[PDB]
Amino acid sequence: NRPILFDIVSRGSTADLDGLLPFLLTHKKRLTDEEFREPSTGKTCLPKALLNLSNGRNDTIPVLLDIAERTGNMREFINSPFRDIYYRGQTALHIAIERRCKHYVELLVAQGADVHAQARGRFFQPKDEGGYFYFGELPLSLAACTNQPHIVNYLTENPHKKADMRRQDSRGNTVLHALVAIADNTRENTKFVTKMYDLLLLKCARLFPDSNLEAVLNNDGLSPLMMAAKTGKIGIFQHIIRREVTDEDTRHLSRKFKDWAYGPVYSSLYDLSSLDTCGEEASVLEILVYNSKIENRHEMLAVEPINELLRDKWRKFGAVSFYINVVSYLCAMVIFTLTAYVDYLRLAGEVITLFTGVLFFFTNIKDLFQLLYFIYSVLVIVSAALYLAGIEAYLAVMVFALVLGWMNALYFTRGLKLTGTYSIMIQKILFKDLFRFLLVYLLFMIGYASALVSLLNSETFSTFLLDLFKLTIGMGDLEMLSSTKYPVVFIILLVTYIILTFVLLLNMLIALMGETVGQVSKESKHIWKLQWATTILDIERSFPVFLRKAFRSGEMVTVGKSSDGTPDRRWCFRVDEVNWSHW
Amino acid sequence: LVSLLNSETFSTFLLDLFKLTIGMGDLEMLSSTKYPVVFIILLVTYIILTFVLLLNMLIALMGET
Amino acid sequence: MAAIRKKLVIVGDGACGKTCLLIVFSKDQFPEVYVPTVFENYVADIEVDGKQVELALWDTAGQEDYDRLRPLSYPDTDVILMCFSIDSPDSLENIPEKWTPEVKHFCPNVPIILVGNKKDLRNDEHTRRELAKMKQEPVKPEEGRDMANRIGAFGYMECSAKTKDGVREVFEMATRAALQARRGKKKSGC
Ligand SMILES: Nc1nc2c(ncn2[C@@H]2O[C@H](COP(=O)(O)OP(=O)(O)O)[C@@H](O)[C@H]2O)c(=O)[nH]1
Ligand SMILES: [Mg+2]
Repeated sequence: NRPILFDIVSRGSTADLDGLLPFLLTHKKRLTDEEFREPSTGKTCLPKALLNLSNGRNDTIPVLLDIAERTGNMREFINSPFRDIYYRGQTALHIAIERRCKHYVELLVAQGADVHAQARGRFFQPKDEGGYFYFGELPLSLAACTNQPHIVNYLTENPHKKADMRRQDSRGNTVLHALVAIADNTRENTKFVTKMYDLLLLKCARLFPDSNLEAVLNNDGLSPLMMAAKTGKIGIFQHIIRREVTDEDTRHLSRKFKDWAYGPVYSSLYDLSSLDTCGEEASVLEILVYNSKIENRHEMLAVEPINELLRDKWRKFGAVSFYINVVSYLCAMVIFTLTAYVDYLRLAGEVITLFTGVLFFFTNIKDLFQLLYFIYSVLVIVSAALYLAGIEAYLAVMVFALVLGWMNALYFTRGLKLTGTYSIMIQKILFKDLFRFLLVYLLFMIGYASALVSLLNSETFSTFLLDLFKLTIGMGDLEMLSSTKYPVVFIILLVTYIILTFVLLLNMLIALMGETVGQVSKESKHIWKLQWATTILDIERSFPVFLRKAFRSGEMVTVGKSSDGTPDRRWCFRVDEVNWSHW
Repeated sequence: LVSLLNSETFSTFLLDLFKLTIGMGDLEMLSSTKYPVVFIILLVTYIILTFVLLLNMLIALMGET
Repeated sequence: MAAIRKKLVIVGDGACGKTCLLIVFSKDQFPEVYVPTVFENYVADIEVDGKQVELALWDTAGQEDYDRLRPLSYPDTDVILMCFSIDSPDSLENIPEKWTPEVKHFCPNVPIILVGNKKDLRNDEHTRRELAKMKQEPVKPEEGRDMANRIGAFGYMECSAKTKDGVREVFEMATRAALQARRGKKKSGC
């Protein structure tokens, strides 16, 4: 019976299988029948045999294959997938590869086993989706992921049925995508992954001269380099960016060339294909600092061709055009300041004030703490309706908005290098500590106001509250105290309340420097570059294609004669480095 | 604040506002205001903003500078 | 270039030729002696318009114990051939009644091709006499056309496993429908 066969397969004893074929032929049963398969997952005999091995050797496999060929169900026998959601789609070849049995992998390949079978069960998804191990759901990608080069070589060089390296799964990821996915920042992992990546790329180049594997994209539309940048896998991204290959036939696949040297000074070209602004395709630099959500983002800018690109951009826009954007808000602030205040000219400027607010809102909607700026734009609107009405409350709206504008000036300070750290520190304090401290203090103050009211024994509370604020200033006299049923208790409390409000706020400053600014102090320089980078990117985004094309960084270079014969002309950005060591 | 009150009228307000920062001076401006209800919150808010930004300077000075 | 894998599944009443229809498509040889209850784990190569597609053909039967396991063949389905028999009118009316709700329940937003098999038997004297015994007639093409529009069918064709008539075109349209990636989403949440 099925349990007996499963136990026999578990032991590995070929002798116990004797007589199986006569039984099956007499009963006209198949090894793929439901009875023999395990109902829970559809598991067949061969997976059970593969999962158990004695010193990596199981003698039942050839007998199982022989009887499966005898009955004539070998195709169904080897292609039978698991149907459980947990292990959906798994086949014998997946187990054979996972167990590092080269000879068994070769045997299964020789016996017509499907080589493009997918395993899309929930156990094979990424961590985010609840799965445990993700490798691309292909046997070739599985072999590549688990550091098994011989199996990859065999699968790609077998005579019976080769496995196209370009094959894509349901997600659209190719083998390179999976390699990027499983990589991490640990040194050994990055080393092995890089070696596997280079071997795979060269093999694909030899097999497919016309095509370029990295060009292939997934359903989401990511190239391996772009995904590596997004997900934060630093090592593989750095290796992909500085790929250099000596082989002449595959020279076009590498990125960083070396043009000339004059002794201790070298000048090496780099490749900005899919790495620069004003390009229709997504930019790696842009996605690295727009939707990265990577904890290693700060270290991704240290790469040679990445860091310098921003300085070259800095010359064009950074240091010369920040003035203009700053000045625009200064002029808008003046136009608004004229509000409170040549009747015709004054009215024209008054119209210009509403126009400037509307322009700020129009560019705000296009761009979408810009929610603060959104609040400013929101507040502008009500004034026009109430001004047409003649209502008297439009002034309050204008007050809120005006103070918001002068406060927005701080955002302009942030862009400049000198004030870049101070502005960000002020904002962080206003958001992390200051916000929570104010939130708590407001409720505490309201409750203590109620306590003071009780001691005095809505309007009676309003007078007390306003005069208590004056008391905090100290200008106001103690009118409340005189009209109190029990001042003796209140007097100590009133001093105590002031101490508690102040001392908790005094602690905030101590809390801010270490608890909140402790991490800011260390990473401020990295954050400032990020802040500078985001500001630089927005300037280029605003300019139209013609304006962007005016200042495409780097110089076009014909790296060398291509296979077609027309030299490959990447847009390259030269990098100059000198090094006395070596020759 | 001048707009809320609704050159010399600004000079009086400015000098008395400096006195207000000291606290010795009385709130003469507030009495002569078209819309004090909005101003009252703002006047406190303005003082907080001036001081808290200056309070941050001390934190900024020790570490950043 | 690089073959794309599309999953095709066939659902229909028994004895309407689903297994035979796939079998003729697979080896182009009518089995005159032995027909398995199900034809599984086969992938066929087809090219329609400049694209090479590997079509994985699943098969569903419900004679005995297969109905319990039928649902777990629906996931990750790319295209469906809902099949019935032209020489058996009883098959048609059950499609809207029972077959459709199960297909929609387990796998919605999937293309469906409604097909009627064995066009030869509608003109056969034996089948015509048998249906006339109950005051019935073979499923008319007009009824099939009306049904296809009624239940949102992608296309309606007719097959003949014995004569190998229209099989290539039917599966050709099946994969053509499969290659379309639906239309985004409807009434998606925010
Ligand atoms: N004469 C004739 N018989 C057919 C044809 N196609 C199918 N059949 C018969 O239909 C019977 C069962 O069809 P089958 O493949 O089992 O359909 P299934 O039960 O849905 O899988 C077979 O025994 C065939 O003889 C055909 O084109 N001509
Ligand atoms: Mg059948």
